[PDB]
Amino acid sequence: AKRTVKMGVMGRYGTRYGANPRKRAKKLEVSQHAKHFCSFCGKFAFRRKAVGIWRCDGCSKTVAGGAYTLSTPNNSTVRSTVRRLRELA
Amino acid sequence: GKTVLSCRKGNGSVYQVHGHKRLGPAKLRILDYAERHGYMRGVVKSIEHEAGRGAALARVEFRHPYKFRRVKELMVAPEGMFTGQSVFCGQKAPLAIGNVLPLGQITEGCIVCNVEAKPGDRGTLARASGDYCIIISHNHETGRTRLKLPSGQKKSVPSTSRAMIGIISGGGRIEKPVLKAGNSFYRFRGKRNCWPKVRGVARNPVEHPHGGGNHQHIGHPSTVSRHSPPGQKVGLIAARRTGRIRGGKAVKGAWHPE
RNA sequence: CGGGGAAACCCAGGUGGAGGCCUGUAGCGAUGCUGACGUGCAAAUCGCUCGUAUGAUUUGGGUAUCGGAGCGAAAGACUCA
RNA sequence: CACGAGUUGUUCGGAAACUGAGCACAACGUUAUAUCGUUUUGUUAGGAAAGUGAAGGUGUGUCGGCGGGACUGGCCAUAACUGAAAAGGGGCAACAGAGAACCUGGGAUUAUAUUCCAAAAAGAAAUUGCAUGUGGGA
RNA sequence: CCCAACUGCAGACCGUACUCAUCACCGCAUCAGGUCCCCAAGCAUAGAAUGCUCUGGUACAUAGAGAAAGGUACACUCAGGGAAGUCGGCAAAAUAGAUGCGUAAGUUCGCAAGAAGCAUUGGCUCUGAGGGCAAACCACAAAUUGCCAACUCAGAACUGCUUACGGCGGGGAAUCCAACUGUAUAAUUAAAACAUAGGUUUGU
RNA sequence: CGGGUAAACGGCGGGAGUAACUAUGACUCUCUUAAGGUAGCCAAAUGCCUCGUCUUCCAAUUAGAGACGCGCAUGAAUGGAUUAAUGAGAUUCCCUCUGUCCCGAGUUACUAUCUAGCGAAACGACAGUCAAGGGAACGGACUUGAAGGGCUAAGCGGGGA
RNA sequence: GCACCGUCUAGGUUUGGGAGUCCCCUGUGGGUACCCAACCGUGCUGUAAACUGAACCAACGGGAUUGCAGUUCCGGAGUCUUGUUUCGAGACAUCUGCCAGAUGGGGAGUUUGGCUG
RNA sequence: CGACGUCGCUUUUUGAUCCUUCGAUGUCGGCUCUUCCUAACCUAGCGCCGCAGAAGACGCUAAGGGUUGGAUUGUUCACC
RNA sequence: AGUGGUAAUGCGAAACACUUGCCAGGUAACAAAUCAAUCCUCCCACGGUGAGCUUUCUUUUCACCAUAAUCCACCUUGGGCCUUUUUACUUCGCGUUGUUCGGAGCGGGGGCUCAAGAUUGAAAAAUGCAGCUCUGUACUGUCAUUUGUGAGUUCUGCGCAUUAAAGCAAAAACCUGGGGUGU
RNA sequence: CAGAGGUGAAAUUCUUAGACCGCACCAAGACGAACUACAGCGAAGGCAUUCUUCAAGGAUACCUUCCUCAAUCAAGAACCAA
RNA sequence: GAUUGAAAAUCCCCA
RNA sequence: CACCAUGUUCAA
Ligand SMILES: NC[C@@H]1O[C@H](O[C@H]2[C@@H](O)[C@H](O[C@@H]3[C@@H](O)[C@H](N)C[C@H](N)[C@H]3O[C@H]3O[C@H](CO)[C@@H](O)[C@H](O)[C@H]3N)O[C@@H]2CO)[C@H](N)[C@@H](O)[C@@H]1O
Ligand SMILES: NC[C@@H]1O[C@H](O[C@H]2[C@@H](O)[C@H](O[C@@H]3[C@@H](O)[C@H](N)C[C@H](N)[C@H]3O[C@H]3O[C@H](CO)[C@@H](O)[C@H](O)[C@H]3N)O[C@@H]2CO)[C@H](N)[C@@H](O)[C@@H]1O
Ligand SMILES: [K+]
Ligand SMILES: [K+]
Ligand SMILES: [K+]
Ligand SMILES: [K+]
Ligand SMILES: [K+]
Ligand SMILES: [K+]
Ligand SMILES: [K+]
Ligand SMILES: [K+]
Ligand SMILES: [K+]
Ligand SMILES: [Mg+2]
Ligand SMILES: [Mg+2]
Ligand SMILES: [Mg+2]
Ligand SMILES: [Mg+2]
Ligand SMILES: [Mg+2]
Ligand SMILES: [Mg+2]
Ligand SMILES: [Mg+2]
Ligand SMILES: [Mg+2]
Ligand SMILES: [Mg+2]
Ligand SMILES: [Mg+2]
Ligand SMILES: [Mg+2]
Ligand SMILES: [Mg+2]
Ligand SMILES: [Mg+2]
Ligand SMILES: [Mg+2]
Ligand SMILES: [Mg+2]
Ligand SMILES: [Mg+2]
Ligand SMILES: [Mg+2]
Ligand SMILES: [Mg+2]
Ligand SMILES: [Mg+2]
Ligand SMILES: [Mg+2]
Ligand SMILES: [Mg+2]
Ligand SMILES: [Mg+2]
Ligand SMILES: [Mg+2]
Ligand SMILES: [Mg+2]
Ligand SMILES: [Mg+2]
Ligand SMILES: [Mg+2]
Ligand SMILES: [Mg+2]
Ligand SMILES: [Mg+2]
Ligand SMILES: [Mg+2]
Ligand SMILES: [Mg+2]
Ligand SMILES: [Mg+2]
Ligand SMILES: [Mg+2]
Ligand SMILES: [Mg+2]
Ligand SMILES: [Mg+2]
Ligand SMILES: [Mg+2]
Ligand SMILES: [Mg+2]
Ligand SMILES: [Mg+2]
Ligand SMILES: [Mg+2]
Ligand SMILES: [Mg+2]
Ligand SMILES: [Mg+2]
Ligand SMILES: [Mg+2]
Ligand SMILES: [Mg+2]
Ligand SMILES: [Mg+2]
Ligand SMILES: [Mg+2]
Ligand SMILES: [Mg+2]
Ligand SMILES: [Mg+2]
Ligand SMILES: [Mg+2]
Ligand SMILES: [Mg+2]
Ligand SMILES: [Mg+2]
Ligand SMILES: [Mg+2]
Ligand SMILES: [Mg+2]
Ligand SMILES: [Mg+2]
Ligand SMILES: [Mg+2]
Ligand SMILES: [Mg+2]
Ligand SMILES: [Mg+2]
Ligand SMILES: [Mg+2]
Ligand SMILES: [Mg+2]
Ligand SMILES: [Mg+2]
Ligand SMILES: [Mg+2]
Ligand SMILES: [Mg+2]
Ligand SMILES: [Mg+2]
Ligand SMILES: [Mg+2]
Ligand SMILES: [Mg+2]
Ligand SMILES: [Mg+2]
Ligand SMILES: [Mg+2]
Ligand SMILES: [Mg+2]
Ligand SMILES: [Mg+2]
Ligand SMILES: [Mg+2]
Ligand SMILES: [Mg+2]
Ligand SMILES: [Mg+2]
Ligand SMILES: [Mg+2]
Ligand SMILES: [Mg+2]
Ligand SMILES: [Mg+2]
Ligand SMILES: [Mg+2]
Ligand SMILES: [Mg+2]
Ligand SMILES: [Mg+2]
Ligand SMILES: [Mg+2]
Ligand SMILES: [Mg+2]
Ligand SMILES: [Mg+2]
Ligand SMILES: [Mg+2]
Ligand SMILES: [Mg+2]
Ligand code: NA
Ligand code: NA
Ligand code: NA
Ligand code: NA
Ligand code: NA
Ligand code: NA
Ligand code: NA
Ligand code: NA
Ligand code: NA
Ligand code: NA
Ligand code: NA
Ligand SMILES: [Zn+2]
Repeated sequence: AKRTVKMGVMGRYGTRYGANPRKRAKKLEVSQHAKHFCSFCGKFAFRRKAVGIWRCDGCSKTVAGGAYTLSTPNNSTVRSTVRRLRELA
Repeated sequence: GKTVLSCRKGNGSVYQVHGHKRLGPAKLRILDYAERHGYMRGVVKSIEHEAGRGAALARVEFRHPYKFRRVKELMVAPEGMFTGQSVFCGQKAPLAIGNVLPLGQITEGCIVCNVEAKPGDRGTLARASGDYCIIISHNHETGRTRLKLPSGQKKSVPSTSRAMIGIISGGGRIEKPVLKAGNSFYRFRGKRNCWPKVRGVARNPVEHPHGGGNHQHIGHPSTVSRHSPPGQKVGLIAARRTGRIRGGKAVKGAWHPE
């Protein structure tokens, strides 16, 4: 059964550090501990192994990206821009 | 009086970099003949974390251009670098994330990192996690390239200076609240001895201009002159303005009309 | 693993063992008795009691920074009573 | 207190012989004066700090093969003429990090012992360095 | 010249006693202070709590005599009242383990909480439950048959208390201050002071 | 000289009149600042007057709490207000509890006490009974009186300024 | 004025010239399809989306002392140097000394009357 | 009882002074404990009254004896 | 001038030999918690020797019952891998106490290998301990001569391995290969 | 080169340190005029430059399929200008 | 009483 | 497009 109503993973902190700082940290903490899709090997097996470092448990690939998520939205924009400029040349 | 803490740190002593467990300086490969004329293709062998740095580092293995051996350079990995990726470095390298090209070969509007301020300096700009430079324009008459630095300032550099395509990995690090003094303790363990911080008003007047008084207060304006001697230059150094900024953040730093 | 629900989702039992989390040894400290002692066991100690005790934790050796200087989570604290 | 005694190692600890936080000889620079500074972010010094040597040519010895103990193509060691290749001087700093070939038994002491024990070594091993002979190859 | 299994000879230097502490070190000393590491038994018990104990160690720390007043104590008790004492509940008393039930305001929903409160606990003789092991393509009650270890929990009948080792929270209603964990005047001040995460500003 | 800047240092008014009982002053006049304290908060760890005034708490409260605000001298990162959890922090009350007290008593170990052995220090002008008087205005010495046989043990804290 | 120093090229495009498909059985193995000139280009054998191979101590060809091995050189691997290691800046300061001024409790030294119910 | 005046006493208030003490005389209050003073609150007697009685005012001799428990305040003091 | 196996990979008496010319990897070299846990410790049954107690009980109480390195030969558990079957996941299966895993190859059959043990001997009874016999010897003959689905125990399984804006030294020395030498 | 701005009229404001005005540019953020309609699309809120794209949606057409699968709705769900 | 249709209003201690 | 605020209570 559900053990917390809203705290979730932040319940390890008890009553400390404030609700809003806990909520803001929680979103990034869930992301950094979650499994992310690997474009190689097509599995949901990317886990962080240091800030900015992600290794896939499936294909053992290591990728540098994102402090708390596998890929940042800025990187996605940059990827499309580089591809578009490469075609333009 | 006694020496202020900010002056004492200049002596080095116990305030120097905690360099043990660091992998070494991160740089582009040497701008040799192969880079200036053709290209050098390497392979990313590992993505590694260094204490005191948010950005991930990439170990890239190259063949030695003149000898039968390998080189194994160490660079700041852009976001998206992966083990086994082929890295192209040189004049003829294609425009792709992770490749190193001369700035004059890169199209305007592209996003770059590990930018050489001087040709051959092996990367000095846009290195911290999540940072990048934007190529504004090229000027072939003078052979210069205009860039937008992460701080917002615009800087012109020679077009032979190299840059890496992409943004520095590990972005968004400062978005998570620390929540604990202990986490800051671990954060600064790998950097240097600069934490925790004692306010100047909490010290005694013998060791700080803001010290003393029967109330905790600075009894003089905290904006100090640019020409103030060390020990007196504390507070807001040469502040053009103070107070809460409203209606737009201006670009900081020195003013360069060029 | 069950129970609801058209859906979104919700409810219940277990497993699991998180925390500058709590009780409490060693350890590291030092609240009160304004207790003992106060030509003392002792130029700061003793007793009961007390803080904390997985962490910004405690500790050995080595090494680095001093004399208008060193060092200081800041008491003008500490730098061989 | 007086007198006389006791501490036994190829393997235990250190050193020979590793790097670490670091130290600072040389070198260079500075200072009226070195009793000052730089000296590991791969690393001294405007900086010629390698005396080490791959393939070869020349003699000795150890060999395999052919032809008629020796004679020539071929192997390996031994001394000498060159000359590939090696960028970044010499050291210190750990008796709790790295490294390290030995174990029990004992009637063997008044005191030392994985340190002493002698031919039934109480004994059983491990590990170095040079040698001989045997055997297998050159 | 290179190897294998032997074999022959030779394996240098320094340290090595003793101590490591309520007597061998420091504190003027054989000073109730301070001082790093390893090995760590039995019973009770949650146990490196605390009490007692085999092995090892020890009776060494001036003693003898011995109910004066007054003292100190890691010693107690006190009828009736119950903070009237006192600046002040200082000191002391009190609470006490485990198990079941039950638990308010407030709240950042995590807590507050062991909130508060109520009940049970011994001994003895039984009962039930929680297992292991071994065995003769369909389906086959090995859905039973033997043997056996180490413990825990629950439920009964009978029979007790003088409420009886040690060890072990008193609780509640509010105000002020600091968010919190921490740090800190070695030798009169531990706090509301410092730090902290968070917020803002400056230089580049 | 001319601009900018307060999450730089900091600062953030006075007098007079006025509503069909009275009072009060939404309102008006006037002097003046760089701006004249806004949101809040309070006899607050900040209020001189002050033990302010009301309510509550008690048989009784210069204390506590809740209100009021003419605030000597509250007030917004010199941060204002609020705040669950936390605290060897400061404060008030209640239940429980008690030798804190009414009001003292009894018991124990170790002392003190006596002995054997051992054996100091502080201190030490000289000394050491009082009353009054004068006196450097508070005598153990002096004046005049009153006491005073000598030597010892355990206590004690009036004096020996 | 003329001549000398003063020399070559990957690749791209178009102008002239000469001159040598075969074995084994549809399939397999081996091999031939060139040279020079002109213009552009400038030192140029590899990549134009990226997921981890290997590359050294010369093969070979010429000139002298059929094929083969020796001793030499020369190519393979262009040549040259009014010289700068390369790049950036550049006769200013990002430089060196001196003179001069402003600022300057960051710091030093010193002072901070007297009479007085 | 006592205006306008006037004459004194006391050292349980403050002040004035600076004689003693700065090679130091421990500085508030309370607790505890003893003693002294009388300008007498109670207690023993006695006058006087706008003293009927009762309850009281004033005065005399007399300090032998007695003179409390609490709330608030560190308080002396104050108040209940 | 190595060699066998479809493969995982095997084979050592000295041509499977030399490699500091050179190159590339590996060892040295680091890491939580949970759960299993080694050597050893403790406690139970089991049987011997001696000792304690025995008015009365106690088939009892206590002590002891030990096997060092170095070697030889070669059932259990856990991991990695190979081959085979893959019609293995259509309103699935394997597995942990535990947060998993699989056409990028799960499960089943048969194998290869690694890490911990177990066992077999050599060492090694000739040692050690206790008891006991006989004859003045620190004499001398001789007898004793293991079970636990119990409780602890960090050796180990154990890492690309912990909270992490913390991601956890280096080198000597050594090992293997790629090339080449042998040719 | 001497004013500009603004208004009912003015002033706050800018300006010989060159404002306003003129030309061609550069930067940045919004917006998509005229065409724009008693016109279109969308469940409502809403939606207007071009090009390239990704899923939809209504209407029409049919001698396709199918066979009552529907209407409206407490609870519940999603969207919703400023 | 003035005015009004009737009223309002208006006028006649130490430490 | 400067600036136009107010009208006591019932009842004709
Ligand atoms: N919104 C801000 C404006 O300023 C006003 O401010 C008002 C008050 O805040 C202020 O008055 C002062 C004030 O200066 C000062 N800081 C505090 C003082 N207590 C106030 O006093 C006022 O407030 C109290 C409380 O009601 C009253 O009892 C008192 O009578 C009144 N004078 O001045 C104004 C008095 O009328 C109002 N806050 C508000 O009506 C107005 O809109
Ligand atoms: N050369 C002497 C050294 O200068 C150093 O300090 C010097 C520097 O900090 C500083 O140099 C600054 C420089 O920072 C800044 N980036 C540029 C500036 N031009 C320099 O200035 C200096 O150099 C120029 C040379 O053109 C001189 O004209 C000038 O006087 C001098 N102050 O000026 C100081 C005086 O030269 C050392 N701190 C000092 O101890 C030592 O004396
Ligand atoms: K500190
Ligand atoms: K007693
Ligand atoms: K809530
Ligand atoms: K502090
Ligand atoms: K104020
Ligand atoms: K706490
Ligand atoms: K006399
Ligand atoms: K000067
Ligand atoms: K100054
Ligand atoms: Mg440093
Ligand atoms: Mg601070
Ligand atoms: Mg201070
Ligand atoms: Mg100062
Ligand atoms: Mg100050
Ligand atoms: Mg402050
Ligand atoms: Mg302040
Ligand atoms: Mg804790
Ligand atoms: Mg605790
Ligand atoms: Mg200590
Ligand atoms: Mg005391
Ligand atoms: Mg005492
Ligand atoms: Mg004493
Ligand atoms: Mg101070
Ligand atoms: Mg002696
Ligand atoms: Mg070092
Ligand atoms: Mg350095
Ligand atoms: Mg150098
Ligand atoms: Mg050394
Ligand atoms: Mg060691
Ligand atoms: Mg050794
Ligand atoms: Mg032994
Ligand atoms: Mg023996
Ligand atoms: Mg000994
Ligand atoms: Mg010894
Ligand atoms: Mg010894
Ligand atoms: Mg010891
Ligand atoms: Mg001692
Ligand atoms: Mg000494
Ligand atoms: Mg038990
Ligand atoms: Mg204990
Ligand atoms: Mg115990
Ligand atoms: Mg002793
Ligand atoms: Mg003693
Ligand atoms: Mg009682
Ligand atoms: Mg009571
Ligand atoms: Mg009380
Ligand atoms: Mg009281
Ligand atoms: Mg009282
Ligand atoms: Mg009081
Ligand atoms: Mg207490
Ligand atoms: Mg509730
Ligand atoms: Mg605090
Ligand atoms: Mg607060
Ligand atoms: Mg804590
Ligand atoms: Mg604390
Ligand atoms: Mg102190
Ligand atoms: Mg303190
Ligand atoms: Mg203290
Ligand atoms: Mg009026
Ligand atoms: Mg105004
Ligand atoms: Mg107030
Ligand atoms: Mg107050
Ligand atoms: Mg009270
Ligand atoms: Mg109040
Ligand atoms: Mg402000
Ligand atoms: Mg303030
Ligand atoms: Mg506290
Ligand atoms: Mg004297
Ligand atoms: Mg006298
Ligand atoms: Mg005297
Ligand atoms: Mg006295
Ligand atoms: Mg140059
Ligand atoms: Mg000064
Ligand atoms: Mg004077
Ligand atoms: Mg009079
Ligand atoms: Mg005087
Ligand atoms: Mg004095
Ligand atoms: Mg004196
Ligand atoms: Mg005295
Ligand atoms: Mg009288
Ligand atoms: Mg009397
Ligand atoms: Mg009397
Ligand atoms: Mg490892
Ligand atoms: Mg290590
Ligand atoms: Mg399947
Ligand atoms: Mg573990
Ligand atoms: Mg348009
Ligand atoms: Mg419907
Ligand atoms: Mg909006
Ligand atoms: Mg009208
Ligand atoms: Na001030
Ligand atoms: Na200790
Ligand atoms: Na110095
Ligand atoms: Na001697
Ligand atoms: Na020996
Ligand atoms: Na007032
Ligand atoms: Na006198
Ligand atoms: Na005086
Ligand atoms: Na009387
Ligand atoms: Na299989
Ligand atoms: Na102009
Ligand atoms: Zn993957």
